[PDB]
Amino acid sequence: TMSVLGHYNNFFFAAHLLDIAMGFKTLRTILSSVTHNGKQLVLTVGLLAVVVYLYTVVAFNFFRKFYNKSEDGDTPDMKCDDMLTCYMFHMYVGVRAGGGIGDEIEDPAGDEYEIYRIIFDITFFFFVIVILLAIIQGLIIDAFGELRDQQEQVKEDMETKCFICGIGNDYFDTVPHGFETHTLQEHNLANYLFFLMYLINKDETEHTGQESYVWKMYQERCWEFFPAGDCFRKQYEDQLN
Amino acid sequence: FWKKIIAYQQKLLNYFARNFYNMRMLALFVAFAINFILLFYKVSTIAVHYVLEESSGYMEPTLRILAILHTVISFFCIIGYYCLKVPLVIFKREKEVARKLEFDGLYITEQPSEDDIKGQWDRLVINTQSFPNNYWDKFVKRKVMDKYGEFYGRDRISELLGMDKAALDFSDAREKKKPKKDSSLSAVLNSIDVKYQMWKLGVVFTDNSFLYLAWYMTMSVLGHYNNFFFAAHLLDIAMGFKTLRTILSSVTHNGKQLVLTVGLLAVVVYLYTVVAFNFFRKFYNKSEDGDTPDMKCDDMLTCYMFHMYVGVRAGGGIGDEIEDPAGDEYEIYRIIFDITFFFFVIVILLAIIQGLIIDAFGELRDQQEQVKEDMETKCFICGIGNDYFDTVPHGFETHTLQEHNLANYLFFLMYLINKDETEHTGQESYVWKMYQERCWEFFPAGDCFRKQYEDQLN
Amino acid sequence: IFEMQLAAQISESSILTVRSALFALRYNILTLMRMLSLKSLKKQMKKVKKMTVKDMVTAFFSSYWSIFMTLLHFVASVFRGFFRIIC
Ligand SMILES: Nc1ncnc2c1ncn2[C@@H]1O[C@H](COP(=O)(O)OP(=O)(O)OP(=O)(O)O)[C@@H](O)[C@H]1O
Ligand SMILES: Nc1ncnc2c1ncn2[C@@H]1O[C@H](COP(=O)(O)OP(=O)(O)OP(=O)(O)O)[C@@H](O)[C@H]1O
Ligand SMILES: [Zn+2]
Ligand SMILES: [Zn+2]
Repeated sequence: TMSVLGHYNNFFFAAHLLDIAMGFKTLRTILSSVTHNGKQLVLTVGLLAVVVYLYTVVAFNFFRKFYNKSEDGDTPDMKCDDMLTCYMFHMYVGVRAGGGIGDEIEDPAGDEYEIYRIIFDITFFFFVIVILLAIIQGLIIDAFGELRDQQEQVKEDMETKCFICGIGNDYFDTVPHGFETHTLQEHNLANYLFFLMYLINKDETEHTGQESYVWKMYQERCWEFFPAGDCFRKQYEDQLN
Repeated sequence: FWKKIIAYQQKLLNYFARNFYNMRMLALFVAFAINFILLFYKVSTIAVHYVLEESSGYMEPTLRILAILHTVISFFCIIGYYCLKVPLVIFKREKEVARKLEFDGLYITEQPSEDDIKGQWDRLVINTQSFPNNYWDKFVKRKVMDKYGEFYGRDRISELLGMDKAALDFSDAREKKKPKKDSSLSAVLNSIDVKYQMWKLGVVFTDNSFLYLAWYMTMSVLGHYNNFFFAAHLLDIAMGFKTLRTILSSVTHNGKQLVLTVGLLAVVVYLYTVVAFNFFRKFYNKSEDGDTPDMKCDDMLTCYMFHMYVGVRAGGGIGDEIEDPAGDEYEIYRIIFDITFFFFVIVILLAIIQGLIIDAFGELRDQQEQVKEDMETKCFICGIGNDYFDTVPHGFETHTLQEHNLANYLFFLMYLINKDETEHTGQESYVWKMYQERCWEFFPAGDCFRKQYEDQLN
Repeated sequence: IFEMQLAAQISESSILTVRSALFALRYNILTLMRMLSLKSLKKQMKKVKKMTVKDMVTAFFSSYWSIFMTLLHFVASVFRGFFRIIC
């Protein structure tokens, strides 16, 4: 549909640049760094909105006169004479300001509320600019770390335990290359997939006894034929070794 | 008649206890609606007046109705939680004080440290005739008598626990009892334990959650005098939503370190202020017109406020806001001053704050992962590893869901507590005796049915 | 061991706040129960002797309102005492 609309307006073809996310695997790690904690990011933005609303309420009730944003005294431009305008001013200017709302509202020196407005500005800068943005950065960094840890856990589990029976690698490693031989020749998940394909494509009337047994339990969805904590080596340990 | 008014009061109590949480949610929703309405609240200018500016014109009555509803819901959210969570708090404290009497001699051999509010307040409930009102152990006084009377004196320990000496013996000799009717006047007044209710009210007042609910109700009441006090109820999202609490724990996990970092920043900025006041005073003129100078560092306090308030918030530090040093004799010194301020304050200390938050995230994640790994690799009761049970297929799952289930242990404790002592079997009596003695040797530790009958079972 | 021996050689031979809080608790709860532990309750209940679910619910709410007011008085007394011991 966007490609069709691109003929009516050539700039609708820019919407197809969003396809890089769904086309490149490498970009998806970077994007998972953001989408891994997306719910927490949204909740952090909501918490920031609530905190800025509280600051807006305080400013509208006590610090209205400092919100004149007009250089000419002939016509004042009061940005916090209304709740909605004052909240928009805060959310749109104070958040983007490096030092907070105090970077953009009038200087408090010489006023009776100087200490109160200094506390206002310092607390706004600390809680909004410093901490909540730090929460966002930490969410992204923690997503990176969590994804890396998950990949490492997958690698360690696959290298230390058999996927089918779950026996540790050391028992097989008692024999040299034992774990590799067991996981590539005896308990290969690819071999199990091939066996399932072979059973499915084979005629039921031509099944052997073992094939019929496995086929019956497969149709019943009973997975007791998969070895679990046992193997050929374990059961014939005396005779084989 | 009184037996019916009690039933109706109990029905109301049960209703509020059931609906405590739903109504906390309702209070949060009403607060959000009130604040959304307040977003359309302007000032009219003489004394300025606050007025709603809306084309529809009917959200003034809507706001009034919502404020009344919020106050009512807050009162009901006190009545609920009084019907629901106060009994649990009372039960916990009664259990704690009873076990400190029995197993520690708190008010017999130890005495409170005189600075513990809980320990000093709990002295009232000992003498009450209804001490273990919520706690199940109704024989704690008799057990304390048995344990401590032979050394600290029958009569004195009985005075401490508020028990009667000769009345029991006289009643045993001759019952001498007359009937009483609770419907008569002053019957309920005589039945109610004044001292026990005193102690209970003290505990409730000292409870933190009840104090928070009382503050919520007070703010809701003040919201009628000024509608902007309803904005204070938006802080309830932290205590209402579980999901926000992970984000907030990212901050509160290292809160002490954050406060100490702020203090260290204050000290460093004070040192910079001392240096500037002693050497770089002339660079702190913040007036565009040369007719009237505005010197910000001619005083220690003003110079320190200027630093803490402007240099910290400045992107490049104090040098962004003080006079250019080029052409001065102290140019190199002030360049070093500005660069070091930017590096130590703007770059490093703020980085310390960011790192504290990130490390809190990582530490919480690691703690959750540790909990998961421990629960999946070891049995909660016996502590034997999962591999031993996994020698049998699904062995760990079977052992942890059928043999050593902590839910099953909780159910067994409930069964023993609710079962009559005279009807206990031998095993039940054994476990009950060790439970009353608080000896936990009946919990398997490093052993199990499979381990002990390994030869016969397999 | 050396520092332990040296320490042995050289070694040779809140309450106001908690008390004020306890007093505030006792005083406020006594004031609360002085209006619920007297025999005038009969002359107040003579009017509510009729069933009147509305009046029963009103009294039920009023009891908890009285408890809440007692807590408010207790908190105020705690603040007063804490400021007094500051000064
Ligand atoms: N039942 C199992 N079947 C197969 N591999 C297993 C099994 N249990 C454990 N493993 C381990 O899982 C790993 C499989 O390697 P892996 O699949 O990464 O390699 P590959 O077949 O060359 O292809 P690719 O790297 O593209 O996936 C090996 O280290 C192997 O020992
Ligand atoms: N003594 C034990 N009792 C119960 N579970 C145990 C015990 N020892 C270890 N576990 C493990 O703890 C986990 C309990 O799972 P969990 O409590 O998360 O699930 P649930 O009962 O479905 O409910 P929920 O996920 O809501 O807590 C299982 O993995 C179980 O093997
Ligand atoms: Zn295997
Ligand atoms: Zn176990």
